[PDB]
Amino acid sequence: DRGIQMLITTVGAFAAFSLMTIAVGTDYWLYSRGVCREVMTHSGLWRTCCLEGAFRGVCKKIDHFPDTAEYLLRAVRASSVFPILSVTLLFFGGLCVAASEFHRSRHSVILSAGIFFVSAGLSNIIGIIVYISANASYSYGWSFYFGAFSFIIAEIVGVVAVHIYIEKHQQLRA
Amino acid sequence: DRGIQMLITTVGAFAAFSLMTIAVGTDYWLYSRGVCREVMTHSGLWRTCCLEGAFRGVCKKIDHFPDTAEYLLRAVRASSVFPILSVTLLFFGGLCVAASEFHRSRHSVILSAGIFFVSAGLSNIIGIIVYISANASYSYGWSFYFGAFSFIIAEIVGVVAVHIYIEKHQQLRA
Amino acid sequence: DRGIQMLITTVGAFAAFSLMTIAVGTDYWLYSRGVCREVMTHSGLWRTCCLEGAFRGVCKKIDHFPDTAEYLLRAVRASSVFPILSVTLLFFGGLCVAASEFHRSRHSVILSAGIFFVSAGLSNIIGIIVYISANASYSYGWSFYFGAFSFIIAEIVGVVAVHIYIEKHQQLRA
Amino acid sequence: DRGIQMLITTVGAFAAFSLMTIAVGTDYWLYSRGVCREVMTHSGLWRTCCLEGAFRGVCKKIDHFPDTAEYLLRAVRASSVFPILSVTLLFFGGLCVAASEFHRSRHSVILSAGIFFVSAGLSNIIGIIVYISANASYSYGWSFYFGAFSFIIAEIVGVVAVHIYIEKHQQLRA
Amino acid sequence: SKPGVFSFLDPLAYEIWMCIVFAYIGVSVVLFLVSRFSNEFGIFNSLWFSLGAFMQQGCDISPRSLSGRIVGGVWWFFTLIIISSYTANLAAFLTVEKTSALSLSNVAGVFYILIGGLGLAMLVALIEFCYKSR
Amino acid sequence: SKPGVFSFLDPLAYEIWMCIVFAYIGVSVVLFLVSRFSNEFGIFNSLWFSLGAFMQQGCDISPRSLSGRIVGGVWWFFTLIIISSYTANLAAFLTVEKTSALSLSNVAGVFYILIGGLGLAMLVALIEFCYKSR
Amino acid sequence: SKPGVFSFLDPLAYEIWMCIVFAYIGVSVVLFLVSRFNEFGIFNSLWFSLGAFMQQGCDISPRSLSGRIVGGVWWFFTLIIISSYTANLAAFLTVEKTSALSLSNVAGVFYILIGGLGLAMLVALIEFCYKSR
Amino acid sequence: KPQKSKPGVFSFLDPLAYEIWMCIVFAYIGVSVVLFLVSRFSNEFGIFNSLWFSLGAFMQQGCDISPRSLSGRIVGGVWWFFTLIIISSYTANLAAFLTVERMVKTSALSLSNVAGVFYILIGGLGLAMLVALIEFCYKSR
Ligand SMILES: CCCCCCCC/C=C/CCCCCCCC(=O)OC[C@H](O)CO
Ligand SMILES: CCCCCCCC/C=C/CCCCCCCC(=O)OC[C@H](O)CO
Ligand SMILES: CCCCCCCC/C=C\CCCCCCCC(=O)OC[C@H](O)CO
Ligand SMILES: CCCCCCCC/C=C\CCCCCCCC(=O)OC[C@H](O)CO
Repeated sequence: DRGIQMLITTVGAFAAFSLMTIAVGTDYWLYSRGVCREVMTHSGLWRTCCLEGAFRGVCKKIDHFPDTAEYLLRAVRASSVFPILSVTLLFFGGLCVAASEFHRSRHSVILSAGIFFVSAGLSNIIGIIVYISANASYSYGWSFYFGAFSFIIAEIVGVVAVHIYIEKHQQLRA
Repeated sequence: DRGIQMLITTVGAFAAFSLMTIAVGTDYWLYSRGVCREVMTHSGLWRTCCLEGAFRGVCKKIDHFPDTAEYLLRAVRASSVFPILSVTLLFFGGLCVAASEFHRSRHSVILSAGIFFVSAGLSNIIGIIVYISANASYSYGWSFYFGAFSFIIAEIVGVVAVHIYIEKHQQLRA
Repeated sequence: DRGIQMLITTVGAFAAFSLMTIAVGTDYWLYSRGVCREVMTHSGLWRTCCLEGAFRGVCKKIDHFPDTAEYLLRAVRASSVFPILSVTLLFFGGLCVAASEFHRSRHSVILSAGIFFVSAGLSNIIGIIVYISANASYSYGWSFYFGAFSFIIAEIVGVVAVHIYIEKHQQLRA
Repeated sequence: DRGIQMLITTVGAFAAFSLMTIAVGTDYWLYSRGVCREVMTHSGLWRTCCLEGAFRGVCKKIDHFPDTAEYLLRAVRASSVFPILSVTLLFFGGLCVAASEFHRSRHSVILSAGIFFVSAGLSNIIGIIVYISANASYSYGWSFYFGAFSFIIAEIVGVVAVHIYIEKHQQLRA
Repeated sequence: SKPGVFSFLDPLAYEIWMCIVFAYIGVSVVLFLVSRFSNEFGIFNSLWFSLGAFMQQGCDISPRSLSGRIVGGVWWFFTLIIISSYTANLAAFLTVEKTSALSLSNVAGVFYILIGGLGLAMLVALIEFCYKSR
Repeated sequence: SKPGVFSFLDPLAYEIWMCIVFAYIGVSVVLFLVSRFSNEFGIFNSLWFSLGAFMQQGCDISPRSLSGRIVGGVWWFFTLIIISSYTANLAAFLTVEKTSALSLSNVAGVFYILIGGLGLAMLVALIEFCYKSR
Repeated sequence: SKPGVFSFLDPLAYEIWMCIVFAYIGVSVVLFLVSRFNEFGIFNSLWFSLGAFMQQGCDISPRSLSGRIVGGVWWFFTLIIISSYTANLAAFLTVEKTSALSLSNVAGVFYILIGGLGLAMLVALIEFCYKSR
Repeated sequence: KPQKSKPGVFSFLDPLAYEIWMCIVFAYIGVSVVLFLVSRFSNEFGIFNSLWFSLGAFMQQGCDISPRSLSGRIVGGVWWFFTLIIISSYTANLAAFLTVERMVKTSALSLSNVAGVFYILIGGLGLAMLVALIEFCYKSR
């Protein structure tokens, strides 16, 4: 099952990265009522856009800044440091996965892939919690669910990467 | 103890099937006040019938249909799919029990009897919950308690059938 | 430790019986306000008696009878069946303890002592619960606490008797 | 690791004793508003002293005595028996630690050090609880936190002393 | 009128109690089956495991198979919802005819069931003895 | 608005339920990772340990390493806050306008999930069989 | 009346606490006897019962039918009594809004705790000196 | 008129005074040290396992091990009693403290009301991974 494990890892790593990059880029996180200049809007991390009215398709840069704890929440939300960090770590995880095909001598590469993917998922959870907490009728759109599916896939890939490394250290010791 | 186990199984299977078929057919599930077309009535899955007055013994079909969740509950209650499915599975369980005497070569027949009886009981629980939930002073009659006794007997017979199969696979392996 | 165990058993059995018999006989279960013909009284299972006034030391028999559950509670309280049963069982326990010195062949005698003492304590708990429940400012007197200490001693003696029997069946088998 | 363990023990024992003695002596337990004979004051176990005004640095003895439970709390708080007992036990713990270097023959000396330090910490907890409970806007000062750090160090030293005794009894038995 | 000896049943409708008992049997039988498929989960231990889970106690066994753990997991979820719902307002149902202590009379019935159970246990133990002595 | 079939979920916002599930996965993966670094905490037992902790049931096994115990300890703390919040707030929802018994209709959804789960468990058991038979 | 040092006992009448203790002893003795006539000797019976009541669990669990009857009714009793205590405790803690408990309100539980630790250390010295001689 | 302040990230601490929290922590250490001591007097209750046992007892979880000695069981028993009182008191009104707006009926809890519990959790997982890398690199040398 070495081939299938590496297939799942590689496809999974690409899937997770793609989903998360789309999610960070696109603007269908939240469907709330508001204004793109109130009307039904679709927002994301960066922009809010109207979907009914004369300005349908207009998008305005969110004003993240319209108590230390409140300020910190606004700052962390504004930067989207945690969603971006999750994309970065998924990028490096996939990089390690690629590098594991060449440098077979050094087994720690695939493990580091694993740790990147696990960490990417932790960064993702923090991001979601910051996003929802900062927003305090509404509904979440497909960009939101892409971030959520990225978390699930990253955690599955982390587990498979760690299994690959374990099989390696248990085959060659014996 | 092979004889006693198979006696308990066969009598039990017949008992459970009989009780459940009577229960589905008869009309003493609920004693509430109402109208056979208010007066004291006795109802079942299918019909309502009066116990007092000039119309004592007149019996009218239930109007099951006088939110998706509410609609589903009404539909499932109206069909009595779960009580009927319970009768069907008890029928097939008893069929397998009979077939276990003849074609002894395949051991899995008595196991399948077991699974049918276990499943019949799960179908029965769902039925009861749908019945009570859809009805939302009253009292339950003997038809109701026959359904309940069928559940208990089916679960006992399922357990004994599974024991028979275990004894078989533990005798013939050694 | 055979001697010390049998000493603890015998002294304990006598203690428990004595305490419980005093408690059933005496009239210092409850210190409440009331009338011996309202004044400060001391009552027991059977009689109520005044502590202050012209009638100090006059004692009237309790009217236990001045819902099925209420009737049962009144009846069971009135009879004091459970305190009396506890005295009886302690009596038979002590009898068995004595008989264990003669008929050494039959080891079950000391075990039966044990079971009598354990049961005496269960009878005692029921009695207390019936007493307190039937009474529904007040305070419990020394007769009450004698019943409670009898329970504790009976349970200790039951445990020691059972240990004696275990030592016997573990010495002679080996 | 025998040297390091004994260094930690000895330094630790001195630290704990020093901290606790300072704490009992000094008067920065509580910063509340009050009167040195209302103004902002700093109090301790024994004295209250002003931080603002013409009387800044005047310092008056506490009147501990301006229900049995209330009386006991006042008495125990007034004496500061528990903080003083904590200092005493830390003194004897450190004494044993010193004696463990000379008369090595008896191993139990370092164990007794351990028990003294553990007990010192329990005395300390009781003291804190009595102090806070008897005081029922305010804040705790550095004397208070010295008592708290003494507790932590005493418990660490108790644990290390007990470890020393264990490897002594595990070295010399084999 | 004071509340009954079995007032501890009052927070839930009779039909919930009946269904809890059927659910208990269903869960126990299904656990037995899935487990004789992948100490061990015979029927008696399945009954004991389910009872402990429901009573929030736990016992000397936990399922190891995937199907056993699915059964266990949904029974744990069921238990959390039902016990939470039952325990919410329990003391209010025990004393319903301001904030007072419960009295022994309010819980006497729980004590009668307990001592009854101890009696039953001793009886069953004598039987199981005399049967095995023969 | 009438209370839904799944009204037992109502004391917590949908987003808490979703984040509980992500937290559950995160905790389980990290516990597996730290342990395969330090009867063992493979992924399936990590999932089982976490689930039991959350549901207040216990487990066969408990972490022995320092990093395993850090993970376990913070998950226990999280559990205590979240479950306590659920049952505190559940009690509030169950008494918001007397002492009325819950009815079977109020909890029917929990029964459907339970029987659904038993069905799924039996299905998974047949598969895991037929797979291992071939 | 101000709430006492042991006010945490207040949600149950004194007679319930007394009867809980007698019930605890009865259950423990009966569990020992039905199990003997990793094992349920008297000390482990006492430990099992205590853990069940305090909602902690135990090393061990009964395996016999009579042991499980005793265990099962004790679990049932525990669930009712503890649930009643915490239900009714909640009521007592909010009776004149969201006010934090103070150390004075729970000091009695700390005194029992440190008392218990002292007793444990004393018992440990005895059990030592006895086994040393 | 200021807008009503939302409760803090650490609002889950609010049902108990700061001094109770401090004393719970000292009690936890005291119990753990005394358990270790009595147990070495007469897997096993070394200090790390004593700390783990006490933490699990307090959090209403349990763990691998339970004391076998009389003195260990006295310590365990009083800590269980302490835990029952303190946790019962803490959990009574907890959701009320998490959702209380103050000036410097029944709603669902929101993620913002419990976000702080999530930050502690993910922080802890991060710390655990860090500690695991250290404990590795130390043992790799
Ligand atoms: C190895 C691990 C074993 C795994 C064992 C898993 C079982 C435990 C949990 C089951 C909870 C079931 C969740 C039920 C979710 C129902 C959601 C729902 O009904 O949503 C309605 C919606 O709000 C529109 O109104
Ligand atoms: C083998 C088993 C090991 C045994 C381990 C035992 C520890 C468990 C319980 C301790 C509770 C402590 C009892 C607390 C009683 C306090 C009573 C009190 O303070 O009463 C005041 C009175 O009401 C006037 O106001
Ligand atoms: C023994 C094995 C190791 C197990 C270890 C894991 C157990 C962790 C449990 C709880 C953490 C809760 C801590 C949260 C405290 C943070 C808030 C606080 O203390 O104060 C806030 C700030 O100081 C003013 O605003
Ligand atoms: C598998 C090992 C065996 C373990 C077995 C022990 C478990 C016992 C648990 C609970 C008993 C509670 C039963 C209480 C029900 C009595 C009241 C009742 O049923 O109804 C009252 C009456 O019908 C109308 O007034």
